[PDB]
Amino acid sequence: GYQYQVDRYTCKTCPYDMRPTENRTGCRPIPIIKLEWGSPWAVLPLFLAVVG
Amino acid sequence: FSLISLQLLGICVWFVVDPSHSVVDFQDQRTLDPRFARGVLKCDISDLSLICLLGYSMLLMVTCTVYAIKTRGVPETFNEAKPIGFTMYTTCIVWLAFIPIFFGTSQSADKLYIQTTTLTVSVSLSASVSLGMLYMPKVYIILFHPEQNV
Amino acid sequence: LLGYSMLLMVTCTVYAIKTRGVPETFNEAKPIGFTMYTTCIVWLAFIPIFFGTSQSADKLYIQTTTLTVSVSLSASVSLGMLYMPKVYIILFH
Ligand SMILES: O=C(Nc1cccc(Cl)c1)c1ccccn1
Repeated sequence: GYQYQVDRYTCKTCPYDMRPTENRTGCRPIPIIKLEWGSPWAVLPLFLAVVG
Repeated sequence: FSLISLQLLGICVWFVVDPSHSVVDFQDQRTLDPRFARGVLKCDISDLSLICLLGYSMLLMVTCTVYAIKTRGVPETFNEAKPIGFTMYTTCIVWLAFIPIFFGTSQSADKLYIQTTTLTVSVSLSASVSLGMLYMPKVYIILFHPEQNV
Repeated sequence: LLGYSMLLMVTCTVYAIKTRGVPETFNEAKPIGFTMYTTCIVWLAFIPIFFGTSQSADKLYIQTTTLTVSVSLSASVSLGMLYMPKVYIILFH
């Protein structure tokens, strides 16, 4: 699963950033963020900051 | 300000030798076998730099504690010795609680969710302990008991 | 064992709250309250490690040491706040 089938002859290794697509045939990166402003595991620091 | 500059020089030195890369390529953790969730985002703030900062803070805390226990003979008007030692110990406890959770979750998921959150929580807890149990008794005496203010 | 330790400690610090207010004759009252407060801080800081270090690379090498350090600190606060002033007074005379 670390490689994507670029051609029917053999699978090809994808770059360090992208991960293989669900139905093979290439790979596309999916960006992520540092929790953004979401509720999970951010309410506690935000509260201890605002009340402080 | 001289004490601040003593660490500001080191901050500048570390900034120069080790610039803030802020690389988005934080793919060190990679669950590529399921190929479902992968990737991470984090600043380049180093664990060694954090350790150096905490060491400087702990040294300052030790000097504060030795000073507090040296100046214990001051009367009750300026007796800022027991609260200061208590605050030093509370900050030490907070940082000693921060160390295991921060330095143990290395080869595990949600490393960004754990490390940054626990670091900022520890910083906020130390600041809250210091501010509250340093000044809040005084504010209480001032504006809740207007009789000892003279 | 941890829960029974916190139970004994909670009764101890509850008796310490009612202790607060006694005259200066009882020398070992305010130090007792301070020791209870320090133990309160230590055991309140211990729990985040307890429910935070789980599901990590080292689930065994940190759980057996965090409790050990907490126990050592809970002994050290009592030692320092109940015998260090006694030792200092002894050194005076
Ligand atoms: O876990 C703690 N302190 C620590 C710090 C570094 C390494 C290790 Cl083994 C332990 C701790 C501190 C305070 C209260 C409860 N627990």
